[PDB]
Amino acid sequence: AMVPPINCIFNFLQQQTPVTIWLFEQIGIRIKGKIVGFDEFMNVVIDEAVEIPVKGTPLGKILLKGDNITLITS
Amino acid sequence: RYYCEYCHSYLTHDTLSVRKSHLVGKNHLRITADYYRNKARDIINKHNHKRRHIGK
Amino acid sequence: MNYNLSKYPDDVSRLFKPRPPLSYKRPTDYPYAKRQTNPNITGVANLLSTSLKHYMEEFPEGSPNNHLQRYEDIKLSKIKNAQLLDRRLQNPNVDPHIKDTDPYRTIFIGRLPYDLDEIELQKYFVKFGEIEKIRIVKDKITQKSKGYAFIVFKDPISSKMAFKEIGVHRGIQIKDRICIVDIERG
Amino acid sequence: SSQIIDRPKHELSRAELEELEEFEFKHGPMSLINDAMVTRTPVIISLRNNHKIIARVKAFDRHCNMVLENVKELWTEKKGKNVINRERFISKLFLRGDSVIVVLKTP
Amino acid sequence: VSTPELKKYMDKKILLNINGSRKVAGILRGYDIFLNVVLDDAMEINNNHQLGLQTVIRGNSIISLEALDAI
Amino acid sequence: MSTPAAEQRKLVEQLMGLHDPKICKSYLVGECPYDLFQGTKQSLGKCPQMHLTKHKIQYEREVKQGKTFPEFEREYLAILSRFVNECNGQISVALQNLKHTAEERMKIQQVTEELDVLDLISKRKEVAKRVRNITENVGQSAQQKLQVCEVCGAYLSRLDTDRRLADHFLGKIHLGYVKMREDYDRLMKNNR
Amino acid sequence: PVNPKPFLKGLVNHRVGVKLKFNSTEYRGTLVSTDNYFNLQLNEAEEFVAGVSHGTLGEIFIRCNNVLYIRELP
Amino acid sequence: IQVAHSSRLANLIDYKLRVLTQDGRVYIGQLMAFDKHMNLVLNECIEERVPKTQLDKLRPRTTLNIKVEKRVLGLTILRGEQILSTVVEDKPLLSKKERLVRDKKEKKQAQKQTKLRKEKEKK
Amino acid sequence: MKLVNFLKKLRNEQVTIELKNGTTVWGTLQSVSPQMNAILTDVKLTLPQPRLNKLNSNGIAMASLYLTGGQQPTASDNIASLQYINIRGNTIRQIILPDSLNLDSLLVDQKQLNSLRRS
Amino acid sequence: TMNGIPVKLLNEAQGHIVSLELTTGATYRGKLVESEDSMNVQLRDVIATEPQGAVTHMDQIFVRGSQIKFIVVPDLLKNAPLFKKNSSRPMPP
RNA sequence: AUACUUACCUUAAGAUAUCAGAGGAGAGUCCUACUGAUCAAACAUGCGCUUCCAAUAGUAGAAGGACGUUAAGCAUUUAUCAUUGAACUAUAAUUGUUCAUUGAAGUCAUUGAUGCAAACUCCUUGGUCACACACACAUACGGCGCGGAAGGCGUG
RNA sequence: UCUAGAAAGGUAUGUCUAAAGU
Ligand SMILES: [Zn+2]
Ligand SMILES: [Zn+2]
Ligand SMILES: [Zn+2]
Repeated sequence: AMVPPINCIFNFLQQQTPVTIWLFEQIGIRIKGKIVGFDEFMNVVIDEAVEIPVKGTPLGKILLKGDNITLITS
Repeated sequence: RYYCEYCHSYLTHDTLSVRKSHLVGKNHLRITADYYRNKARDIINKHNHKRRHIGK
Repeated sequence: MNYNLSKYPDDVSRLFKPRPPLSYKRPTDYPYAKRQTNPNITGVANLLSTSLKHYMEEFPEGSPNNHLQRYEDIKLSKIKNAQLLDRRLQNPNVDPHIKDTDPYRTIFIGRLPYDLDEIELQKYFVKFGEIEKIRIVKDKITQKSKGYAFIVFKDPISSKMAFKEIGVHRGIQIKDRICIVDIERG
Repeated sequence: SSQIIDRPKHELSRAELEELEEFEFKHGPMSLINDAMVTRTPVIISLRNNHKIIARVKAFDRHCNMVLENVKELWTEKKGKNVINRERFISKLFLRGDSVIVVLKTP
Repeated sequence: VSTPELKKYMDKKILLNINGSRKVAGILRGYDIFLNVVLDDAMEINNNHQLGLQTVIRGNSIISLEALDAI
Repeated sequence: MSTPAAEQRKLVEQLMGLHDPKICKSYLVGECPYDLFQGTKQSLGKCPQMHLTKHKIQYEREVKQGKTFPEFEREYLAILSRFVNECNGQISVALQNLKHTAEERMKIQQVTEELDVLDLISKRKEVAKRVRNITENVGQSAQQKLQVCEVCGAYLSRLDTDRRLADHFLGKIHLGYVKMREDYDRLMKNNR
Repeated sequence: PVNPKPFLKGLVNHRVGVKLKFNSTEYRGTLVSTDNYFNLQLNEAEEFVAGVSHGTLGEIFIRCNNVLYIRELP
Repeated sequence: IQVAHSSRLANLIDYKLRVLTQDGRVYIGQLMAFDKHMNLVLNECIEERVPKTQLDKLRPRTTLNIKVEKRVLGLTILRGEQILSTVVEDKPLLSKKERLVRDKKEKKQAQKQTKLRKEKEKK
Repeated sequence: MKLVNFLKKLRNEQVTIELKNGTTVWGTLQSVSPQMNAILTDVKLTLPQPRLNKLNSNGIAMASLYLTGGQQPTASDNIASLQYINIRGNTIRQIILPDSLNLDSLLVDQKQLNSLRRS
Repeated sequence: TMNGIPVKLLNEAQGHIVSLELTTGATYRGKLVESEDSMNVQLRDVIATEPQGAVTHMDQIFVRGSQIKFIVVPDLLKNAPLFKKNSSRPMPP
């Protein structure tokens, strides 16, 4: 059956699986961590997020703004 | 609502499942084919001649 | 463009031939990967040290915001008149002219006619029981008939029959006005 | 208060829409611009095209488009190691608000 | 408002060009009112390298949706 | 709604013990019969118990690995059984309506006059008059030619092709009621 | 399970840091309030273009569409 | 050409607009429809551009001649996100008095059409 | 407050609209649409040279300024002069108001005043 | 809501050869199967020109509606009924 | 035309110019074939208002095109990489150089593409009107014929 | 506690029934 995208994001939330979030292309950073929550706008909150460029810094618990996500992969 | 301009018949709340079923209705297809045959026939059959600019 | 997916008979889809395909001419702008507004937008803490002083020494005091104070004037008017209406509205055991006998016997009738008389108001109210006192209310600033009155019946069961009868029937037909009736409410 | 923030915006009525806008200006993030409109302090705006402006705010709006006065634009330009600083004075100005980044309030 | 008409493209392989430059292939499973899509077994067509066991593409950055399968 | 973020908000808010009357357990097992017939002409109204997706995917997890709660099965079987027996009564009413057409009075007297007209070469005359009476019964059929769809109870016909039948059999009514009959056959085999 | 709107309601009067998406210019300070569109006023703010503190800003207002991540700070 | 000062885009139907867009392209075509989002329907439009090579000739310092690529497109509809400005170029094929005559004649024909349709469906 | 209802009151006033590209439009303002679609009558389109020797102007806006068609050709700088331009709303960065106008009568919002008074 | 003449005209061209250029530069051209209300189109048996010119072929494509720059419908839809200015609708239901 | 069967579906809210005054209906609202001013539209009707409207006393001419020809015009500039073999300058994923295998994908075009200039041919458009074949002008030029197209401004 | 009566159509579809000669 059809698995809607908010259901897949909530699945990623509920099994606490580590995701990797691709941002806009000319920004140049990807963020890796576990999704804790979201809204209807696809803005997400991540716990123990580590950004990497294209070994990277730790960020703590960020609110990634949902205007900027391209792709959320596990 | 919706209104089939070719058909000349109204319709209730414009849902794509009603509208798409109208747009492949056999009677709508006859009305549309008549409309476009007549409009192509009118633009072929219309002899518009250039205005005459008679010099002395 | 030889065999058609269109429902119309091949006759009708000879009419809907497109134009020939569009010629290819190379693009003149930035591709979709490289499209961005300018990054390297520099900071703003540079401005606050030097250039802010060169702004303030040129324009030391700002212009008056007069449309703002027109809004301020209407807001002071609303607040002030609310305070005065509250003061005069708050300040019935010290109204004398409503200080007759027990209150359940006193019926309130309002929207009474402007040119009416206390005698014909008495004749109307007496039909539902004996009245003890009447007092039509007049404006204390100038004695325009206020259109409301106080009618004291001898008993509260007699008073509530006048309310029932002459109040629920659309208004007691007095002179040329319909005066609805209820309890004293004070 | 809580009743207008908690609900979605399509369930409010018209008096609650206007009450919500007044609440959002008076107790919110645009209260910075409102305090600078009343208290006459100069603001420093960094537009998106790397022009910084410095002005006073005569009026604002829910979109952050604003009518300024005594505008002093300040931008920098360069091609390589050559670099200059430029300045333009505009008297009265309407700024379409989709280009703003950071409104600042001078101490 | 109006769901996109991707009832034909369900459970098939699909090649979509993310954001201009990039290009991703995968097995489509779900979609929403905005065109954000969720596709199983995503492999970024470049020597190509695979993304992960599930992805969810925000539909702001889909340009076209080519269907590799029969449909 | 009108803006798409409003509808998206509606969906995520309805996404975000597990017992009691608050949750329609019949939907929780699957395919609530007041949900499968919402818009159609056999509409029951609204499902009284609320439906919610967080509970449903928690049930998907629970019957994936945890356990099964058979009180949910017996409640669903009660609701399913009362609806299926009610529509069995209604298809009985529909074929009763075919019978009541078939035993109509003036048609029975007309076929009685033609069957008294049916009364070697005597057999050839009787067979010609009986084929005329067979065509009279078929003329009564050509007024109707109705069979009854055995699942949904609605009328059908055989003179019609397979394709307009295929137009019928992918309905909201017929797919919903096929799903009801299939869960009833499954639960009556499994409980017996 | 914390959504973004209660997260940002929880960060009021705490030292947070937003990151503008342009030049990695992050601003950090004490968040006074938030909007429904996630406009955010800060207070006692600092900026960092690339770890280069150009100064301390008094009161800033950072527009909704610009901010890339908002993060809590120790 | 001179266009009336109070003439919005609703009034310029059947003019020959010259719609600029976000890329330097220009669609010289006859307007016949528009919308709330301002996405026009141009009748016979000709998408022009100035190439990357001849763009040096426009750079600030007889006349200057630029060779543009006229590419004929028949009955486009535009997407309104792209439009940047519209400039009127040419007046219509008809006058104003002739459009008045033709509009009264079309409305008369429509009212006769609805009269016959009503009196036919009542019969 | 919606501040476009301020811009509707400026009629027949010369403004100098800065666009998002960089090109500035100078003409008689006219009926402004509710989404800020400005209509200017007698415009003098121009595109400012960057006033550094090595630097470049906007290429897209330069080709656009030629393809308005009415570029007065023999002049040196990118100045095109035409009548009736119709600027789409989302492309105007800032509008330089005339100096002579009285803001203290223009910025009085009638609908806001009505909504504060009637409630 | 209401759609107006351009999106309704795009709905009038379901079935015929259209030619559309996306905002990334590409040009697709085929029979238009299903358009939608947000100019979200499908196209069958298309001839797909990449931006630098390399033309390929692909069976169906579903562009996002937001990426379209123009759509070139056939010529005869100039005579479509929705362009008629003085229309006389009979009666509501 | 009539009848029955089945499928699909059953509606975002509010308003119709503003300001101001007078009057009235139980502080604000509502109303006035009430009154002024402002704005807007239509219809008329005007300006010594501005711009434009093609030879026959000749075989011409203006504006716009050609997705027309000369024309393979004249001048430039391009045509995939790897693994190896034989040799090989050589920081590279033997790059450079000749020949081959194998391997990725691979718009066509090289009579092309880009720049420059000319000539010839062919389309579409209009008052091809009326009077005249003439000695004007510093306040530079009777703008003092009938119309038509487009805009400006004023009144009813 | 302030009195619950759900629509009635539209389009699409097949089949029956029928109306025509020279
Ligand atoms: Zn129709
Ligand atoms: Zn249920
Ligand atoms: Zn059935």
